[PDB]
Amino acid sequence: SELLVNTKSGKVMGTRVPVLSSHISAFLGIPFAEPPVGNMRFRRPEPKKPWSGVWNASTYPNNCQQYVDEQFPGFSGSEMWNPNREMSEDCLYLNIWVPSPRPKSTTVMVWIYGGGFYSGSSTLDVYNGKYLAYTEEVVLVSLSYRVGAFGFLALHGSQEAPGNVGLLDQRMALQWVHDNIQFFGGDPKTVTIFGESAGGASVGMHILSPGSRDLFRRAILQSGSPNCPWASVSVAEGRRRAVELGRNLNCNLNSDEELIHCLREKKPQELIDVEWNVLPFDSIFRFSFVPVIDGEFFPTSLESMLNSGNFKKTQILLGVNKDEGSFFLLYGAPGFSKDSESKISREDFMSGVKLSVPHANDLGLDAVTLQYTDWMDDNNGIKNRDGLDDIVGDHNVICPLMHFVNKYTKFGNGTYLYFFNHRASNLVWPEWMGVIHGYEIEFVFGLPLVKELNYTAEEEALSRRIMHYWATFAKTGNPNEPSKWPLFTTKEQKFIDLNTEPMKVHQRLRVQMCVFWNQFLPKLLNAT
Amino acid sequence: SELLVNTKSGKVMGTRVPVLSSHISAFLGIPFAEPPVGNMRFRRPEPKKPWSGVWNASTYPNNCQQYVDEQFPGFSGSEMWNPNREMSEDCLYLNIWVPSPRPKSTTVMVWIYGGGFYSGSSTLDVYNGKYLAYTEEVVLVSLSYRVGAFGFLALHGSQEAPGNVGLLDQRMALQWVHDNIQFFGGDPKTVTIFGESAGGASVGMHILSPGSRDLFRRAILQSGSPNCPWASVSVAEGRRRAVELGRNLNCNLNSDEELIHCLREKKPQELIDVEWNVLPFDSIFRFSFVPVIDGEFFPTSLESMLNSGNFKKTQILLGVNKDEGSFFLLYGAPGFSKDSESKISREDFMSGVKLSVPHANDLGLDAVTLQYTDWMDDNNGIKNRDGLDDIVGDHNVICPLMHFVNKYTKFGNGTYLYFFNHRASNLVWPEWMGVIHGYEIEFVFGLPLVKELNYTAEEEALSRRIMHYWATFAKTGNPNEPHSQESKWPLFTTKEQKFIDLNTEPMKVHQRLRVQMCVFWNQFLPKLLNAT
Ligand SMILES: *[C@@H]1O[C@H](CO)[C@@H](O)[C@H](O)[C@H]1NC(C)=O
Ligand SMILES: *[C@@H]1O[C@H](CO)[C@@H](O)[C@H](O)[C@H]1NC(C)=O
Ligand SMILES: *[C@@H]1O[C@H](CO)[C@@H](O)[C@H](O)[C@H]1NC(C)=O
Ligand SMILES: *[C@@H]1O[C@H](CO)[C@@H](O)[C@H](O)[C@H]1NC(C)=O
Ligand SMILES: *[C@](C)(O)CCC[N+](C)(C)C
Ligand SMILES: *[C@](C)(O)CCC[N+](C)(C)C
Ligand SMILES: CC(=O)CCC[N+](C)(C)C
Ligand SMILES: CC(=O)CCC[N+](C)(C)C
Ligand SMILES: [Cl-]
Ligand SMILES: [Cl-]
Ligand SMILES: [Cl-]
Ligand SMILES: [Cl-]
Repeated sequence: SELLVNTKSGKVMGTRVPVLSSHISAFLGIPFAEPPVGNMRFRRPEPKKPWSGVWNASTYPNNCQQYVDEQFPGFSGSEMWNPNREMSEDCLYLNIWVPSPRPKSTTVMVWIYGGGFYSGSSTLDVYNGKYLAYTEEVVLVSLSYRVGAFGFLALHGSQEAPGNVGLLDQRMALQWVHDNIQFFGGDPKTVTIFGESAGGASVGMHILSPGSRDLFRRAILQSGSPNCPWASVSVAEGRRRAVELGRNLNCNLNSDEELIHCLREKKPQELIDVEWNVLPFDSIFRFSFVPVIDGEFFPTSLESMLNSGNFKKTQILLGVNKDEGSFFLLYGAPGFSKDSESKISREDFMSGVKLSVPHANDLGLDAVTLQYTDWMDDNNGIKNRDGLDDIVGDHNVICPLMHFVNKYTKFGNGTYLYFFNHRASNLVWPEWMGVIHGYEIEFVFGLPLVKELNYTAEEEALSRRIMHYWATFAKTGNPNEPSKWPLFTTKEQKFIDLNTEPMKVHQRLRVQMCVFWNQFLPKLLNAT
Repeated sequence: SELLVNTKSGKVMGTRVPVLSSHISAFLGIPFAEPPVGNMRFRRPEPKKPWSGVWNASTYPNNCQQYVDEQFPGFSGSEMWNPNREMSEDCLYLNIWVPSPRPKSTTVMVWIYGGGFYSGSSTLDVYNGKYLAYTEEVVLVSLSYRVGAFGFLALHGSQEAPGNVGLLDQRMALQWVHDNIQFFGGDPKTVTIFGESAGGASVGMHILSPGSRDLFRRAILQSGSPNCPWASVSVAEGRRRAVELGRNLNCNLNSDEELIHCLREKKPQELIDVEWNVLPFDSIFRFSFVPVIDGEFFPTSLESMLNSGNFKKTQILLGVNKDEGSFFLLYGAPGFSKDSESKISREDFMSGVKLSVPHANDLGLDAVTLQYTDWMDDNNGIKNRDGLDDIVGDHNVICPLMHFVNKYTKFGNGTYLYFFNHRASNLVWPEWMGVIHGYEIEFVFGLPLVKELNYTAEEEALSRRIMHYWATFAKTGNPNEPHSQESKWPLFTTKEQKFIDLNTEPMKVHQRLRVQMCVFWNQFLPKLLNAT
């Protein structure tokens, strides 16, 4: 049947789904690994053992155990990111949307959710893959992976909790696509992995990791890169946090086995409740359990790998949004509120930069401050707000990504950069937040194409050209079909704006600030 | 007889000089100290001892021994600053212009020339005081002082070459004005001291030094302040340079006595020839022999003195010109030329910053570079040229002056700040140099009032209001004339920090003169350089 597919691990029965007055095939909750429960917690994923009979792939799977945001109960702005189904450690599944009739050897796109490595689900409404698969006629896959301690507790040396298992889960899902996508009409030789935030950082890390390189063809990174300051920690820092987690839960800390056995006896919510207690400083845009530079998944430091060109050489398409920092300021910085313009006093501004650059010394903080303060009008609350907004976005997303784009381009086979700066007309967040981190996703997934969501006609057209840029890129390595999106080159360094107005080409995206963040500040903190 | 005056040191005979269809009395070349020659070299000045008969004061005196600029032979733009009289170690004299008929007890203004403490003359044509004294009816005095090694060689400890003697020469001329100016019609209780560049730093130094404070009423500083990076050195650096001068002349360096004795046997031109070799690094806007923080003329560090209010509290009027650094870039920075647009390559831009901030470590250099570089267009020759111009101007003159003004105002009794940004219609220097360091002086001294000089009608008016501002300030401590119709020059307050532009257009009030860059130079950079 069109809905009955035999994979290498067993049979799966999909379901016919409606989409824009038509239909496509959907296979939800297909297991790609053995449930990482009990003694398998913190351990590398194990391939899913074959099963007899037909697997019911008609409904979404459980979401992985994670911290749940309850800042604004009932508010769709924050809740659209929360797990929309039962949470469970048995959460390693993937979803597939296939156009009907089933194509032959068509392009495949694999989505990797973000969420700072401490959260995220493959089942969110905004990640619904039916519109993109249909409109662009590609086989769209969305995977899952352990987040939080469950996926990144790192005790280098141990094989029970080596760290990076969340990334290894992602790899096993890609390995599964490599071996079974052909049975759903997909071409395993033309797979594009794409993700946002932590998902973008993940895509980037797979580009770097030798063990992942052969599992995909091209990549798309949205508002995230492997070198982001929050995306990874050293084995030493990973160990300290892991040990501090045990301490918080009164664990025997005599050895790794004792520490691990203790942590494995605790219930999921017990770990999550103290998850944030292991951070070394008071800060924002910083997460407890993230990937570790182990010398295994990551041969050597990310920078040395980027300078030597030790990574997959292919085509990449990446970009950022206009206001990457607002979301995190709102949750952890004084003076910010969801129900006000949020004019930031000078005192709160100071507090904010400290929170934004926890690792910096006083001289470093003075540098950031001077770099972002207009001394002809320092008591302007709006400028202090926008300034803090830029500080968080530039340091955590934009500049780290530009550093990545410039390094990759020297060895890559084609780079396409974008600057998404369109403010959705039906946004539920306040205006001061601007073009928020993660809100280009709804456009990438074609949400504007559904009338009921009340988007403007201009936004629908915008979403359509964005999906076509992504799809066309996925299948050829060029977002343009034979206004052309120019190729980012080391010399001209061009990029385009992504909004409802006719395309505009620019050069050197926020080069001034990024010179500060990528060269001066690092040098300053190293010398002092 | 207007021209015949008897001072505490003897009689003097002035001369009647014409001025704008009228006339005034001029007393030129009056001695105020003993010739600091022979064994006097490097030593503190000594009061001129009484003389008999009438001293002929109808001609300008000699200029002090100094380096002479021969970069552009025949070029007026540079030569107008060179000595226009014979040089000699016997140069401690002063000139005086007195309105005619002789006033009874009027306002006095004393001019202190600049020149980096290594040059300068009281006799230059641009300092001719007849126009100002005549138009504003004030008694105008022009003093002189030893420059270069002769006036600032410092070997702390010794009493033969203690340092700051050039500053002491200035003080002695002030002591003379205090004791004798009343005989020329001026009020010794109402003396304003004003100077440009090094002259400006000097005025600021007298405001600070306890030994100078009671010798004047108010002060005007033009493009210069005591805290400028080039205006002084530590006793240690002073000794280093002093010893380095001897080494450059095969002098016996076994002791101060022998070192000094050796340097005193040398001809003037001999010291001058190697003057520049004693500098720490290759640089621009840096001079070999300047005032030293000795603990005597200067009780403690200039900064601690400014923070504690340890200085004369009165009214001050100061400011800067739009393009303070162009003059120095032209002379010592690669890529600059008098006969070209001077578009600076990135390579030369880098070299210039190294030159402009010679005391900075690699980190400090990157900081400066980043602060003045538009990374969206880094190869723009013009932006690179102007960027260097701003770097040199902000670091050496503007920001140090803003630091001074903000600290002084916390204790002062009245601050007036200006921003001179008028490019004279008859400038001989190239367009890229803009409003040059020192070119506000011609307006201050009324040169625009003489037709043959070809200044525009609007420049004459500008000169007249500037002279009136200076004089009125000298007389009352406020450049504004009460209940007058003209726009008012507002006071500079720690809170509003107001200042006016000084040009041919109607007055404009602004606030926080170059705060952005000055916060960088006065707060951030020092912290960075202090780190390690
Ligand atoms: C698969 O599961 C869905 C939801 O639980 C159920 O409606 C459906 O009948 C199941 N498949 C069959 C027909 O066995
Ligand atoms: C990609 O590689 C091919 C051959 O390997 C080369 O012909 C092409 O120019 C490259 N494209 C870019 C823009 O690097
Ligand atoms: C003073 O010097 C001037 C200039 O040389 C001269 O004209 C005048 O006669 C001199 N006075 C006397 C009598 O010495
Ligand atoms: C200057 O001092 C006098 C006398 O104490 C005082 O009345 C006046 O307000 C002061 N003016 C300023 C501007 O400080
Ligand atoms: C990124 C750090 O992974 C943050 C992603 C945040 N959401 C809210 C868009 C999921
Ligand atoms: C100041 C450093 O003393 C420079 C004065 C230079 N002139 C050319 C205006 C005399
Ligand atoms: C955007 C987020 O929900 C940040 C996480 C908030 N806590 C630190 C309070 C858990
Ligand atoms: C500011 C000056 O004109 C510098 C004097 C010239 N040398 C350094 C070459 C002697
Ligand atoms: Cl629908
Ligand atoms: Cl639920
Ligand atoms: Cl290239
Ligand atoms: Cl300042």
